[PDB]
Amino acid sequence: RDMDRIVDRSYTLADESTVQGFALKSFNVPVVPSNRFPKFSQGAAHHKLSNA
Amino acid sequence: NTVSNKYLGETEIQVLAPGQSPAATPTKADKNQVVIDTTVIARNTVAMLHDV
Amino acid sequence: NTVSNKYLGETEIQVLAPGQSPAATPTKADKNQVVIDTTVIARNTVAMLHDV
Repeated sequence: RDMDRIVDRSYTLADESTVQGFALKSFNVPVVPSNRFPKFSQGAAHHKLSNA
Repeated sequence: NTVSNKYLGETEIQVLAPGQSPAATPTKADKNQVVIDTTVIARNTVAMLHDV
Repeated sequence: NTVSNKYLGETEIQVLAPGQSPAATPTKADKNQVVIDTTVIARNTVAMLHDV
């Protein structure tokens, strides 16, 4: 979000109120922040519901 | 003379095999309290003759 | 020839023990003055014949 292209209004690809996800105007697709991605745990047990 | 409150969290999840009857996971708890024992005053007396 | 202004100090505070009856604190005062003792004049003289 921080780049000057998005922030500056003069550039044609500018979006306001960009706090809850915004529309990337280069191809006009929505981008949304998600808190939860996998985290590598350095050799812990296999994740639940995983079978050989 | 004091105030207090409590916190708790973390019930856990585990895999279930058919007929496994798996053991439960605990949930801890704790408390936080504050005390009141000190007071502050400003006296600032004034004489009588100096008042007139 | 003079006029004056007066100021008031600030009060400070102290802890109270139960039944302490703490000693008070002073609030000083001070004054300011302005004296007026001098005059300024500009004078020019022009003769009658030189005026004609």
